[PDB]
Amino acid sequence: SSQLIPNISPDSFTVAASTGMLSGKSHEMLYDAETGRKISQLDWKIKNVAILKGDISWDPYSFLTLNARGWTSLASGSGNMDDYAWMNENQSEWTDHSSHPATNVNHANEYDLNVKGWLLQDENYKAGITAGYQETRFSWTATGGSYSYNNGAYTGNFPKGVRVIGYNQRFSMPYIGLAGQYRINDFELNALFKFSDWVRAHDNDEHYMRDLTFREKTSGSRYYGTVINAGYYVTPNAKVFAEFTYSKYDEGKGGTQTIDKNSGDSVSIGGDAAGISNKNYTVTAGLQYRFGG
Repeated sequence: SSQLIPNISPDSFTVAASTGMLSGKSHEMLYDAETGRKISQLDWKIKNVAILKGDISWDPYSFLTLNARGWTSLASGSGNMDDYAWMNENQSEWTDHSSHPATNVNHANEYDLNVKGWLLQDENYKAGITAGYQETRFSWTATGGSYSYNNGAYTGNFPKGVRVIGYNQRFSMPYIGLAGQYRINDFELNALFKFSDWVRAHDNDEHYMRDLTFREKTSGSRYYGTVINAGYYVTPNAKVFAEFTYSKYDEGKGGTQTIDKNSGDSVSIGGDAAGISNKNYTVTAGLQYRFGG
């Protein structure tokens, strides 16, 4: 018993990089605006895609840390997609449902510009607030799969590997939050709780078999998330850590634009005929190095 303490100083620059698993689930909604009734819902799962996060952290002052983090899809990954439509106004049970297990998660990425304000600090604890800006992007392509239309009056399979629906989402937002830190010998744990009432969501939908594109753009959606990690200082300058991330983007609502691909001609439809939501977690492991010159 006689351990190894982190070697931190003011004006430090820190760099950390981790890698692991990205998972989550998005929704693509179509409503009747007048009645708020759901005429469609697309469910784009995400199944362990391999990611790579990276952290960069100048703490100019001891009570102040600037931060630029982000992660990216390492390559096309494993997804899924299900497509429901409630076509009979007089029926709770949806009438249409296609399924596309062969859904590719083309790519995924996020960046996060964050500042941390420490209001209280001693040698093992820290508490403060954070403010920042995030943007997050997802891309899928559902291919093949099967379908039932008209409550199964036309069951069947799609052509293996043919582009069916393409879909991408973007969630941009300013955020604020509470931050805590706990050290002790060669251990450091970081918890963070984040929130926003000012999410801006966009999505794009190509139905290639209908030759139609769709534009959904949302403002004022709500969001909440957490970042927690635990690490050990293997040296005074190096911390091996594991890290969990969660992000919930609440359904924002707005209008839909429809472009007819083979005419160009476009048509816009009215408020809350569309929804855009998502749900994240990342499990990630790596190493942090602190320089501080």
